Amino acid sequence: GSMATNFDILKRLSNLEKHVFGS
Amino acid sequence: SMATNFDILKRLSNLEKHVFG
Amino acid sequence: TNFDILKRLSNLEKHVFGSKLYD
Repeated sequence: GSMATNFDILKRLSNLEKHVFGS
Repeated sequence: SMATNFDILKRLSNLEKHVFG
Repeated sequence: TNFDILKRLSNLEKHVFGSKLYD
């Protein structure tokens, strides 16, 4: 929804995953 | 809902603080 | 879509904080 758009949620989730699972 | 959205944002933001500091 | 987000958050949290002794 618009919250996810306005807060860049998918981008941020993806980056977290890269750090967490990449480590 | 605001509830779902607050949960998402709190959880995401806290993980960012933890992982990135 | 908010559900894919919630699922990914729960998975992240488990990976970071869950015990690695649990299969």
